[PDB]
Amino acid sequence: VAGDAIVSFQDVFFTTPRGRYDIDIYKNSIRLRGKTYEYKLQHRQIQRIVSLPKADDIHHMMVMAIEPPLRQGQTTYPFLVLQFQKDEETEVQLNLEDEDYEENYKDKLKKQYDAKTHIVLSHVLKGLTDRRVIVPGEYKSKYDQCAVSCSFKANEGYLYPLDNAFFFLTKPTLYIPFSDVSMVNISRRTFDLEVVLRSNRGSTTFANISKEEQQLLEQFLKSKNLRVKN
Ligand SMILES: [Cl-]
Ligand SMILES: [Cl-]
Ligand SMILES: [Cl-]
Ligand SMILES: [Cl-]
Repeated sequence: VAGDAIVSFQDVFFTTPRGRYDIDIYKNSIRLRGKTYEYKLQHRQIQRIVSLPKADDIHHMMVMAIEPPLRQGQTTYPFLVLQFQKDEETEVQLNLEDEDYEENYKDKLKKQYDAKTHIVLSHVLKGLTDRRVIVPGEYKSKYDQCAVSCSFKANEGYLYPLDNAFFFLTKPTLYIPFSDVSMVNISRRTFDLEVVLRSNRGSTTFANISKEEQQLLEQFLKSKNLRVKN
């Protein structure tokens, strides 16, 4: 039961971990309730929240970085990836007493929402967890996209140059803050982008990015104060 939750999002599709979960949100925790696994995640465990559209024009994604990572049986998840039909909507009233709403939440939550599901979820997460929801910034690829196709290790994905980070989706998911970057290395009709980390923590290469995309990537990263050698 979840009668005690402030608000629940029922039957949400997560692509990682793969399955459908209810998301019961409380003042200091979220309970993820699946068919096989249930997990109580502290708000403190949520390091980052990213909301972005899929290349689809059908789906919207939300991504939560989790530390310590979520567990199901033996196996460990540093990122939760949730997926929504971009047009589905949610109408919901928060289960908060009026005085409790007024004392603690009047400036960061509404009592009633009626909006796209991912937008309601963003707002409730912001208000309850006090985290920023990161959205795609000024970067816009040669063909007016938020991201470029490439691979990390063998793994085909998309790299989003966000305003303050590199973000790779979806297998595996990686988030590298710019404040963790020592420098970038562009080597060669595709190119490889090496993100060298500070504190001798190594480097992460995003391989086989279209060459057409090099110049705008280079300029955006330099405008963000990163050392870009090519
Ligand atoms: Cl769905
Ligand atoms: Cl379920
Ligand atoms: Cl709680
Ligand atoms: Cl809103």
